[PDB]
Amino acid sequence: SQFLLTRLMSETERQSMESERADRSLFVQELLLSTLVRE
Amino acid sequence: SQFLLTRLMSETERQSMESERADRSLFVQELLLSTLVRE
Amino acid sequence: RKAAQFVDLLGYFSLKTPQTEKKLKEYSQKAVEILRTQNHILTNHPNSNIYNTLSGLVEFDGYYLESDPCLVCNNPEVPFCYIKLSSIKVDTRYTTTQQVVKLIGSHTISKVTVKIINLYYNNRTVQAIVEPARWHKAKKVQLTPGQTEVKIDLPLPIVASNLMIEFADFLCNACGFCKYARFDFMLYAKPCCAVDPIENEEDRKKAVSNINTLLDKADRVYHQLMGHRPQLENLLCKVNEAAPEKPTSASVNRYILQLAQEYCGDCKNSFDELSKIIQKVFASRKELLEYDLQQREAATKSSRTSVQPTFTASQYRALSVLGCGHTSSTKCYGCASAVTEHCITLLRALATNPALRHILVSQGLIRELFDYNLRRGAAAMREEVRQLMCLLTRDNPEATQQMNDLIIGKVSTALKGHWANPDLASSLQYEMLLLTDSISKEDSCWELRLRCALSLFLMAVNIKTPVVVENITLMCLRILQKLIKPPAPTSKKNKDVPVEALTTVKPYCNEIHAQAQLWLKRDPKASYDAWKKCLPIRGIPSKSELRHLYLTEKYVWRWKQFLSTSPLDLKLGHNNWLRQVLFTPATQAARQAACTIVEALATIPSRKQQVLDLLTSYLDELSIAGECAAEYLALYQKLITSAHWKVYLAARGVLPYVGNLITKEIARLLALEEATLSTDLQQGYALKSLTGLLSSFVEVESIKRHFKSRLVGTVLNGYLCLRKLVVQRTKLIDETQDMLLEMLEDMTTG
Amino acid sequence: RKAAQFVDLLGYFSLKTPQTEKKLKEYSQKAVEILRTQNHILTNHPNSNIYNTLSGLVEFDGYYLESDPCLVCNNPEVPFCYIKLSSIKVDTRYTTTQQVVKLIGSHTISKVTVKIINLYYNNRTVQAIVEPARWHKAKKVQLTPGQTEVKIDLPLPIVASNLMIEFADFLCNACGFCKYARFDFMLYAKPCCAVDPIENEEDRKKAVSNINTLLDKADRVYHQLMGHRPQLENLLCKVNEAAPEKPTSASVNRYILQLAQEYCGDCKNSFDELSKIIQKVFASRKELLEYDLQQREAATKSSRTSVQPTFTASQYRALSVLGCGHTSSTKCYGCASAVTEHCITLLRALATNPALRHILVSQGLIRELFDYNLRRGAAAMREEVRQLMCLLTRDNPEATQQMNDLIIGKVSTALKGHWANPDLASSLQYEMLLLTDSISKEDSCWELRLRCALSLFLMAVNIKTPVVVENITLMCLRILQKLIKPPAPTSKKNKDVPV
Ligand SMILES: [Zn+2]
Ligand SMILES: [Zn+2]
Repeated sequence: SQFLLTRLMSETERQSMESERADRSLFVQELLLSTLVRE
Repeated sequence: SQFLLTRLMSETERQSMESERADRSLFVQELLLSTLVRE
Repeated sequence: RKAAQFVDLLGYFSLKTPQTEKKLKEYSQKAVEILRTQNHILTNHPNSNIYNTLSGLVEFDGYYLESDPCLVCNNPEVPFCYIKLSSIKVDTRYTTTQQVVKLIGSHTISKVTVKIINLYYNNRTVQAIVEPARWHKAKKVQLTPGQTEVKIDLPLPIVASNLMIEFADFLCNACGFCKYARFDFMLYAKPCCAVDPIENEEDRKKAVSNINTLLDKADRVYHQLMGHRPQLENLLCKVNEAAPEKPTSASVNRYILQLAQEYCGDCKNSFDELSKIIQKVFASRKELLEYDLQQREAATKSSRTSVQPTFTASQYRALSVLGCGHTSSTKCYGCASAVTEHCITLLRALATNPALRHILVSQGLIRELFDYNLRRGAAAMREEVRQLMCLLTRDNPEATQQMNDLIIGKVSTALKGHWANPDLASSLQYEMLLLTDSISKEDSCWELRLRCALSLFLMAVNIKTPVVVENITLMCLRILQKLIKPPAPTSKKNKDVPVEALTTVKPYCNEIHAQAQLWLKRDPKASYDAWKKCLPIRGIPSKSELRHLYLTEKYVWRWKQFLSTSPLDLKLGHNNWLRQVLFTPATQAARQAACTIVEALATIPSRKQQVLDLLTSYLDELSIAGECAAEYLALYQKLITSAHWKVYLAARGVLPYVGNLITKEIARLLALEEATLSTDLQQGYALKSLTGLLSSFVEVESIKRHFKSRLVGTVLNGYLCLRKLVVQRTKLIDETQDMLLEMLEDMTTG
Repeated sequence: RKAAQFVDLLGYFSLKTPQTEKKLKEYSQKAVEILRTQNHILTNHPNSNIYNTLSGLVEFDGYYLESDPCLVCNNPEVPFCYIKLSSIKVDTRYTTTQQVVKLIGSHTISKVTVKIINLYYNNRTVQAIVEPARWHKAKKVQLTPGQTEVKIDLPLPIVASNLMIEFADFLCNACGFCKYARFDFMLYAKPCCAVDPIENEEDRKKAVSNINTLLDKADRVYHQLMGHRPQLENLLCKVNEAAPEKPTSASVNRYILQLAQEYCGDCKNSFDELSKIIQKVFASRKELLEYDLQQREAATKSSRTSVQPTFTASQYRALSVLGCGHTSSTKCYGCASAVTEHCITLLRALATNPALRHILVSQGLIRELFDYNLRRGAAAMREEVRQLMCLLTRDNPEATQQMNDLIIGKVSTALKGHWANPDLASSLQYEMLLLTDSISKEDSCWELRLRCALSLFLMAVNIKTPVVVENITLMCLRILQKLIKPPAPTSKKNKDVPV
């Protein structure tokens, strides 16, 4: 516990991060559906 | 011991085979010496 | 696995019957198609990963992770055994002249021996022993008066659950004690899976209820057994990582212990219980079906208009319950493995016909065997497949080339990324074993196999990693050693002469005609036959004749040189792979194999001089590789056992070389002693070896007389410096000091 | 392994001190060079194959197949323990007011608790207890009358083999029975490896002879220990084939059981005996050198013309026997492993500075970590190496592309020949674990990692082999599932609304 190197976020950035996570999720859903389209 | 498929040389060919073994041994000796020659 | 005798007969008949080539092609196509289908089934099996991982860690008999139980696999051949009647006895009753016994279950009795009579039996389960119409007679035996042992031999084994013994002609009704005699019973029996017979409607209803209960229990046990698979795959994933753990049967990895407990402990028990319940269900189904068929036939025979439909003998067996319990499940791992074994055996038998061999190799069998059956199955089948692959290439240059290409490609691809992963170098044992097996069997395609072995050797001789030295260079060195030193002759005319006197050609003294660089590139001008054509045959006199031979040889050689391929000169380079191999610390067997190789390379004095020159040049490696040189020295001291070689080496100036090496490493010893206090358990090995070598050089009289005036200074300086040692002293340094003092006193007597 | 605190402080100081870019470059080069050299030592080591294969089958503490014993690995920090005197008592004598006891060996006593005085000790081994000038006083104690337990404390621990207890102020001379009181003795001690001192010339000859005997015994045991290696190679080769054998602790493969017995049973015992003998030899050598140094200085001091050579404080420690037993062996597997661990820890500390991160990735650290330290060491070190590899690519598109190229190339090459060898698909767990770890942490290069995952998924989704499904497709499906369904929001205004 005495090791120094072992001991090596706001709310606005939290809402931004949540919205970005939702956007990335939607993009991945679209990407996955794009590979199931009939050729 | 009753299986049929498990139960599947003269002296002249014996000396022939021994001489051929000697020749192959000599050839391998020469071929191995040829890789140690100074470049 | 029941079809061993069938495939045996099939292979024998196919081999002994002479047949047209179209039929041979059809037979080969059939065998190969079955083999391919079984291989495809094996590699894609849902449990293939689990079994393949478990095979190398635990010892298991069967495959207990199968959804559909296989009748062939859970019904082995159980042999008859001698059982006491008391051991299976549960309930008994006695009367004036009869005895009634109930067993714990049903048994298939074959013979009854009584040691000091009418026998009845039945297969109806009752709870009360007390509970002439429900007994079946089995055998009536009369006894000679005064007889002591009787053997009631039943011609047909009886399936019985309750027995009765009645004394028809010559007992306590409460306790059964008899004062006339006391009887003991033996049975030649075994457990059997059978049910009570059905005779009326209520028995049929009870049978239906019993079968429903059995199906429920089987479903429960099956779900329990299948519930173990996720845990097994989790433990497999944790084992595959192979992360070291810190803490002699308990020192094994805890995950391996858990895997063994999970598979051989619980899955096995659940499989056995499921097998028993499945057998009971099958017996009940058979009994019910037989009763239903009998009732239907009795109902049909009552009508007169319908005529009884006759059946041929085979049709009766097909229709009756006789042909019902001999079929294997479709998705069965064990049965597919058995079919693969039978395919390998049949193909091995077939391949002894050269035409069939050619057709088989044209089908593409070598690659299928290489990809799939080299590494799958028991050790015996693996060696069997290696034998078959060697046999398929017995005298076919194209097949030999194809197999060599597969082996070389696999080894090269593994060796490319060996630096980043040692598993690649650790998973070539079967390829190298195949190469060893193919080479060890002499044929007319030996040159191609030797070329493959030598190419692999020269490619991987300079890699210092211990895994490559243990797994590639060692096998190639063993192959080379087997080829260099052929087995001793057994013929009567050659029972004494050595292998040196058997060659039909005599190599030139100062020239080497074999050229490995062009040979490895498949140059027809540097082939084995071309090389043999270049050497003079071994022949089976006055001064004039000797002179004539001298000038003829000299000027013929000059003429050949003027015309010129050019033979190589016997000038051995001082840096090669030989120094690397001779002193490798990865493994001692590689050093021993190289030592035998170079010992055999030195037979004719012209090559011996160069070999000794190179080995002398390797002298400075004693200090760096202290104990690892133990082999090399044992070769060197063997090669100079004769005096004239020692004198020749002295004439080249090795005594100052050895003296300088001794002085230098003695100075190193003094410098180390002055500074540090660490202990070295190999200290003084290089000193001891070098001083012993100098003693061996000196003992002969000519060199001792000549070379004393230059060596006394080094000897005395070394002796004094070693005497100065006080702390970094071991036994070897003491022996070196003694031997140096002995040399000092021997030198100064003149 | 002694240098944990040093590298801890070094990483902290390098991180806290703002420094120019040339110094940062020098520091990064030094660390990476040490890591590279240790990796090269470990891969080519003669015992590398044996230890690497044994790690995944048996559980062992140390590496017992080493030619030169390592003092650092042979002398761990043993603690003090409470030992009753009668447990180690061998010979005893009682007299009217004194008691003499001999122990089994030499012990380092720290404090003595006596339950219901003058304490003497010496470190000379004698065979007869009957056998004031050869005793050393330790502590003189006065007791209040009626005291029952006295805890005598020795400010400096004493290395003693024989003890003596005297009653200066207030027993049977035949049996030692005492009627007044009963005494029991406890020691705060631990075993010690030390030899008798040298005071004259005959003792020097005795020491020399004993050292020679110890060296002979050590040589014999060393040859016995090195004789086990070919058997280990034979068993290792038999294990590698992994041929099924037909017959729950005894249901394991018999070859693995034999390997465990050969390594953890006999090699361990031989190594322990060798370590004990080496420690005895070292102690005897140190005693002999100290006596020789004292004799030489006494001889030099008698001459008058020569001046005594003054030494500074560091020179005295360098010359004397104080700095003599703290060096590790040159070709030591355990010490090289420890140095690689320290390198990984220091580099993980260093990579948290973006400029140092760029310099480190410019040195070529990612490929060295990929080829060598992904699959070597304990589980914790492997996870730490994965963490460092992920951290080095936190916001570097080129580094992320390079790592993705390495992963994709290895997976594709393994999957090309998966039909003929299942281990190819079974030896990708660390690459896929690396990909999972990199994706799970959110950054600005998520698109490249997702592209790598999706490419690997579509490349191996149509393969029916169970090993590919369990080792490739399942991991990619889990990555895709994690990306599709992100964790529930934690912000107060989004605590209820869905994704
Ligand atoms: Zn089956
Ligand atoms: Zn160490």
